[PDB]
Amino acid sequence: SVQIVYKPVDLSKVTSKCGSLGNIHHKPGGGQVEVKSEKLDFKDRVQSKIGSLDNITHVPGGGNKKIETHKLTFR
Amino acid sequence: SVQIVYKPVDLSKVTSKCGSLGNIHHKPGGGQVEVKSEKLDFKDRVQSKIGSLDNITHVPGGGNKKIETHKLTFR
Amino acid sequence: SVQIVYKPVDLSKVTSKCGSLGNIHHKPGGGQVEVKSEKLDFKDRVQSKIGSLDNITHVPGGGNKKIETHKLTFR
Amino acid sequence: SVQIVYKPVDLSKVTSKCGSLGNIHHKPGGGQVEVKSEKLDFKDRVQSKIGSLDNITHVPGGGNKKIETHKLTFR
Amino acid sequence: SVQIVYKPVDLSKVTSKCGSLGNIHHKPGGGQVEVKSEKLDFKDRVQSKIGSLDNITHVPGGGNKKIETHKLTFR
Amino acid sequence: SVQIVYKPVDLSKVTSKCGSLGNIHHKPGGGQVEVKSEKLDFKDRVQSKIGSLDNITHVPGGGNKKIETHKLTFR
Repeated sequence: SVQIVYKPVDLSKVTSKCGSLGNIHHKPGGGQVEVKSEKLDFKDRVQSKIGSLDNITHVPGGGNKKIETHKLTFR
Repeated sequence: SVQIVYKPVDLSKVTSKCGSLGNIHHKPGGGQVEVKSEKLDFKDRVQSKIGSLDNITHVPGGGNKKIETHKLTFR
Repeated sequence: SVQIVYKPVDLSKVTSKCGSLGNIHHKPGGGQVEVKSEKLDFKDRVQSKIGSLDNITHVPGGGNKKIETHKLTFR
Repeated sequence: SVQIVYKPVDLSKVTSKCGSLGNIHHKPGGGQVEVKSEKLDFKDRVQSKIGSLDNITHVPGGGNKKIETHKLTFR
Repeated sequence: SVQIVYKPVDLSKVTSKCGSLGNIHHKPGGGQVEVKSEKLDFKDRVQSKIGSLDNITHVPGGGNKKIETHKLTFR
Repeated sequence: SVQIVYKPVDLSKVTSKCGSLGNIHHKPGGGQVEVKSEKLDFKDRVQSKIGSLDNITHVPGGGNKKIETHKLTFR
């Protein structure tokens, strides 16, 4: 006679922690900002940010992938 | 006789934490901003952001994918 | 005789936390903003944002996907 | 006997394509213009054109002339 | 007997293509212009053009002249 | 007897292509221009052109001339 017991057990973690996590920003101070522009001429696309204390987080990553195959064949 | 017990157990975790999490911004102070523009000429698309204490979080990622296949074949 | 017990158990978790979560912004101060424009000329699309203390969260991601296939074949 | 068959055949084409024909001006951007004049002294005819985007077609020519003669003389 | 069969045939093409034909001006950007004039003195004809983008086609030529004499003299 | 068959056949093409034909001007950007004049004294005809991107096609020529004669004389 044949007895087969198939009991794989998984308690695993797959985890990603991406970007800005758990930071403290105590009294951050942006300076005075002045932009004075005269007689400029642009022939193509202009992309402009003018600011002070600009705080930015960008996260295209951090994606988790788990693939798990279980197979049993008898005869 | 043939006895087959198929009892795989999954208690696993797949997790993503993406962008800005648990951060503390105590009294952030954006500075004064001045933009003076004269006689400018633009011949294509202009994208402009003028600000002060501009806080931005962008997350195209963080997507989790889990695939799980279970198979049993007898004779 | 043949006895087949197919009792796979899933208690797993798939979770995404994307964007801005649990952050604290205590008394944020946007600075004064001044935009002065004279004789400007634009010949294509203009996209302009003028502000102060601009808080923005954008999440195109964070999507979870779970695929689970169970198969049993006898003779 | 005398037989004269005068059957000249004309299928000729005389064609002129003068000036601007079939041109494509996709999004032409004539820049900004400023003209400032002070204490100017003139004593004869003044001809002045001021603009930003001038498309001009002048065609004193392109004329077609077709002179033809068919003289048949008998004795 | 005398037999004359005068059957000259003309399928000729005379063509002129003069000036600007079939050109593609994709996004031509004439830059910004400024003209500042003070205390100038003139004593004969003044001819002036001020612009940024000009597209000028001038065609005094391109004319066509076909001259054709058919003559048959019998005795 | 006398038989005269006069069958000259003309399929000639006379073609002129003068000036600018089939050119592609992809994104030509004329630079910015400034003209400053003070106390100038003129005493004869003044001709002035000011611009940033001037496309000029001038065609006094390109004209076609086709002179032809078909003379048949019998006795």
